[PDB]
Amino acid sequence: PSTNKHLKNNFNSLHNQMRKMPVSHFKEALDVPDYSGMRQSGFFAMSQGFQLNNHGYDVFIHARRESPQSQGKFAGDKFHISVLRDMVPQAFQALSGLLFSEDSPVDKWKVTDMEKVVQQARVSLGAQFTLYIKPDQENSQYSASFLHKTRQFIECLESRLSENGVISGQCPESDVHPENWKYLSYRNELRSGRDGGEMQRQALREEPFYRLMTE
Repeated sequence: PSTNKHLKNNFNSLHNQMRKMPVSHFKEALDVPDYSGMRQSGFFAMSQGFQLNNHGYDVFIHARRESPQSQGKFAGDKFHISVLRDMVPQAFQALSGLLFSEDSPVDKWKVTDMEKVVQQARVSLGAQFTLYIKPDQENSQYSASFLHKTRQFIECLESRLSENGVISGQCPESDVHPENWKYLSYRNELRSGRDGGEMQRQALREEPFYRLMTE
């Protein structure tokens, strides 16, 4: 009895429902900070419903909707966004409207503060954004409409980045992604074994959430 068990037993149903739904529209927000502003969130800041902070003891600027739209418990699903290091600020600004959108299915996310990490380290080369996904229903099961909304959202991020000519960064070796995702990648540590490497990625690819997001 769990989020994943539900996805497995309703695998085809969810996919069939999703593929029949109309394109989702996300009203992008304009009153959002630019990357420098984001880095200046300090102890506390707020932009269109999202609480922000960049504590000195961390290297990420966290964003969390005060009013969470998903009522389920986090089941490990998350996405990373990888862009060329020198383009993090450009990528942030390009995605800011969607990331702060009243329509975004993502209640919580964070972006790396490039000034706090070593240029040579992998944290600077990719996965500069992290989007946390959690089941929308109180019983912690994903609804077809939410899955569709989440996939449409992620694909919207992909198109915005490509349209802005943003160059892809280096995807983490721990994540997986299909050929058509140039910036997005998926990961779920809740079930990523202890083997890592190829074995870990193959396990992720069989995850029903990932397959519903890509097939």
